Amino acid sequence: SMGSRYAVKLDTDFDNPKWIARHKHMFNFLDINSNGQINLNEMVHKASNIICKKLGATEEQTRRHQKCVEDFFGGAGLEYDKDTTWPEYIEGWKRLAKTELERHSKNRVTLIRLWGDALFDIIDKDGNGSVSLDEWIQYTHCAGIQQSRGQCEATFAHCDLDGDGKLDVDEMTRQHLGFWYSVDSTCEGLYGGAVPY
Ligand SMILES: O=C1N2C=C(c3ccc(O)cc3)N=C(Cc3ccccc3)C2=N[C@@]1(Cc1ccc(O)cc1)OO
Repeated sequence: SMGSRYAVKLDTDFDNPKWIARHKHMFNFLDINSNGQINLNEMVHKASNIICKKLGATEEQTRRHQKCVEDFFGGAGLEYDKDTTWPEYIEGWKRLAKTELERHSKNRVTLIRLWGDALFDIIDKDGNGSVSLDEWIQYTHCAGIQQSRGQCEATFAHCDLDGDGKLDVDEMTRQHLGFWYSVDSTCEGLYGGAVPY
C-alpha cells in the first residue's frame, strides 16, 4: 500500500478502539469454546496439528513453525498449561506490540517476521519468499482467519505485490507491524474486514 521503501510506524496507539477491536476479535476467535480464556497448548495444537499437517509441512518445518508460534504468543504472556483471560491478554499484547516495535527500531528481527518465514517456507511452493493468491487462500481458510475468497483478494489488492503478482514475506511483515502493533492508518483494510479495520 506504501511501496517497499516505506518506513514503519514505531509508536503505539493502544487506546485506539480499532487496535482493541482487532485483538478482541482474535481473542474471541481463538476462544473456541467461548469460556473467556485461552492457553498456549491450544495455539500450538492449531498451529501444528491442524495448519501444518493439512498444508503439507514436513516434521522439521512443523517444528520450526511451532517454535515461532510459542515465542509469538509467549511474548503476549500465554503459557502452556495455564489459562489467560481477556484483560490479561490485552495487557500482554500491549507488551508484545511494544517489544516488537522496539526490536524493529534496533534492526533486530521480530517474532512476527520469524513466524512469517517459517509459515512461508511451508505454504510458498515456489520457494522465493512469496505466496500466490491461491496459497494465501488455502492458509487463511485452513487457519480460519479469512473465510471467503473475496477477503483474500482484498488482502492482495491492499498489499504491494511483487513482479509476479505475489505477496512477499517482507511486505506482509511491514503490514503486520502496522496492523497488529502500531495502528498505522496505511495498513487499515489488510484482512479485507475478516479481522476488523
Ligand atoms: O499474522 C498471522 N496471524 C496472527 C494471529 C493473531 C492472533 C491473535 C491476535 O490477538 C493477533 C493476531 N493469528 C493467526 C492465526 C493463528 C492463530 C493461532 C495459531 C496459528 C495461527 C495468524 N495467522 C497469520 C500468520 C502469518 C504470520 C506472518 C506472516 O508474514 C504471514 C502470516 O496470518 O494471518
